[PDB]
Formats: sequence, C-alpha cells, structure tokens
Amino acid sequence: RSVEDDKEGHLVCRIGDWLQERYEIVGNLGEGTFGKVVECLDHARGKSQVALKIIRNVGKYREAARLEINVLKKIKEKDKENKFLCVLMSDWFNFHGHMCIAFELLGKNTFEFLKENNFQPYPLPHVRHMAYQLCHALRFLHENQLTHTDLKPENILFVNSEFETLYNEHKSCEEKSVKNTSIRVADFGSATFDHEHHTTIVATRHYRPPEVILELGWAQPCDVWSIGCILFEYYRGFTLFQTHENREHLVMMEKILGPIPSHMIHRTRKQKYFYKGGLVWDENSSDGRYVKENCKPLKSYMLQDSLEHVQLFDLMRRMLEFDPAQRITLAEALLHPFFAGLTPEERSFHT
Ligand SMILES: CN1CCCN(C)C(=O)COc2cc(ccc2O[C@@H]2C=COCC2)Nc2ncnc3[nH]cc(c23)C1
Repeated sequence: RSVEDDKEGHLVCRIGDWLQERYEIVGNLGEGTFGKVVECLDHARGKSQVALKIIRNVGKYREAARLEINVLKKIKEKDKENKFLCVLMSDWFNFHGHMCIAFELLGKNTFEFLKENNFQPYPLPHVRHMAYQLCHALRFLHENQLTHTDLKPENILFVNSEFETLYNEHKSCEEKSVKNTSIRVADFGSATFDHEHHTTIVATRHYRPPEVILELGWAQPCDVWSIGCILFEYYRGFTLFQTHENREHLVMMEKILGPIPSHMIHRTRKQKYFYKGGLVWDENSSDGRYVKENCKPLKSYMLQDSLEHVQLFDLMRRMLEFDPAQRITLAEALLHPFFAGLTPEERSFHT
C-alpha cells in the first residue's frame, strides 16, 4: 500500500497499519491544525500503549516538530527519572515527510474533559490538586532556564480521565467528576531557553500576558500568568479573557484586575493603546459594549465565601499581577496557604 496524504498534508491513517515496522495503529485520538494523534501498540516494547503525534507533511510543521523533538531531548536530560509531570517522548521518526513523536498514552486533555461535561466547572478540590501539579511541573522547567510560553487547558492532560456521573445537587442535571485528578503537561514545541531567541509575541491569545501585548519582553512569568488564566477557567468553566484583539484584551484586564501600572505604560512602544496616560477605546463599539457588560472585578467571580475560595482567589490575583517582576513565582506559589487543603496523597504525589 502507498503512503497517502490528504489535501492539507495529513497522513491518511488506517487501523492495522504499522509504522517503523513497530507501531500498530489501533485508534484515532484526534486531529488538529498540526496533524493528528493516533493510539498505537508498540510491538518492539511488549505491545505497550503509545500516543503517536503524526505531523502534517508541510515544511513549516516539519521544522516545528524537529524543534519540539530537540526541546524534548533537553528536558529528558534534566529529568531522567521522569518525576516532574512532563509528557516526554519515547521515540521520534520521520515517516515519509511526516514527523512522528511517540508518547505515553494519557486520557482526555483538561479542555476536552471540561467540554464533555458541558462546561460545568471542576470542583475546588480538583482545581487545587491540578494547580499544585502545574506549579510543581513548571517550577522545575523554570529552575532549568526554560519557559513553556503556550500553557492552556488543551496542553494539560489527565493521566486517566475515567469519571463518575453524579446528579448535580443544585442544578437540574448530571455532572461528570474525574476519578483521579493526576495531570501531565505537554506540548513543548514553543518552549524557549533563557539563552535562545525570544520572539516578540508568544502564547495563545486568551492566556497571553500584558508584557507580551505591550512588547516589553518576557520570561518565565509569562507562564505564571497563563496558569492564573487556566485556574480561573477550571473553576468557572469559562475563559477569563474571551478576546480576539489587543485593545479589547487590555480593557478586559483593566476591568477585571484594575489599572495597568503607569510604569509599564511609560515604557511600552505600543502607545496606540493609550491617550493621556490611560487606555483609549470606543465604549460604543461591539467590543466596547461587550466588555462593559461582561467583564467584572475578579473577586465577583467567586462561587462561595469560604476560606478555601478566598485563598484560591488570592493566589489567582497574584498570578495575574500586571508587572511580571512583581508577579508571584511558582516557587512562592507552592508555599501559598491555598495548598494547605491538599490531602497527604495529593501533596506527596501518590495519586
Ligand atoms: C500528543 N498530545 C498533544 C498534541 C497537541 N495537543 C495538545 C492536542 O492535539 C490537543 O488535542 C488532543 C490531544 C491529544 C489527543 C487528542 C486531541 O485532540 C482533541 C480530542 C478530541 O477532539 C479533537 C481534539 N493528546 C494525547 N492524547 C492521549 N495521550 C497522549 N499522550 C501525549 C499526548 C496525548 C499529547
């Protein structure tokens, strides 16, 4: 059988086909703009379960995958015991122009799970455990001169996403509750070391911090801002910054978090966003009316008054500090009293 690609350069994959005379395709896990993810059995390692990322046969995607493979090699060198909750590669190969990267098989990503639960949020204890793991994982990368730059719910995966179906106490509907909240962080293709070239713009827009929008440069604090956004999303089930454009995004930041510090305004070359030292925007436009209607102070989004909710919000506020130098580090975040609520099994990583 010939090797066939579709019109977008995706490999046409057939259940039963082998790659590298080794990986037997047994399931299709999903398709994205990069290519697809397929479930395989690895016949050279006792029919172990693999997720294979199969990249489009398109030069720019091939080049990007080669960069991801090289980042993944460096990460493994620093974490040989695979203790820091990252998804590391077990193999890679170029299959007729398609870069393929083999990973451990995991469950649903945390976005897909949320979507399959009709966007009903994760309970606070789940949020807390997921937060703890994220802070742990990224602290390790940060201490090794690495920044992820593209953290978002779809890049964070449950180890096993099996769930219980419960009747929602307070709503007229069912709810899916994950049985084990162990997660792993993936997708390191944009991850950048301190000594390497930093592009002006990084991150997916909804998780992108103000220093990037204002072109002030970025480093590890970029990831902490993303984490703040992620945790909000886990806790409410909707995006903190449901935005498509920079000026709008800044206005949303001001409505939710308070004024942008004047020292950042004075430094930015993006003066098009300001007039007389304040954000300038059209309150009567579609975007202006949307933000005025929908964007409220961060504390207004708390679902309950109790101590653990108050502490989550204190931590989130600190992750969402405008000034990246003032923003909480992950090392400090791990000392936050929010994490007093973890079970011993959660805290010691015996989930
Ligand atoms: C390689 N894996 C990251 C790739 C890049 N990335 C984050 C995504 O593509 C996100 O979306 C999926 C991830 C996925 C499998 C299916 C996905 O597709 C969605 C599913 C339903 O509707 C379509 C959208 N990953 C995985 N699954 C299981 N085991 C895995 N091990 C490692 C990964 C992974 C990361």
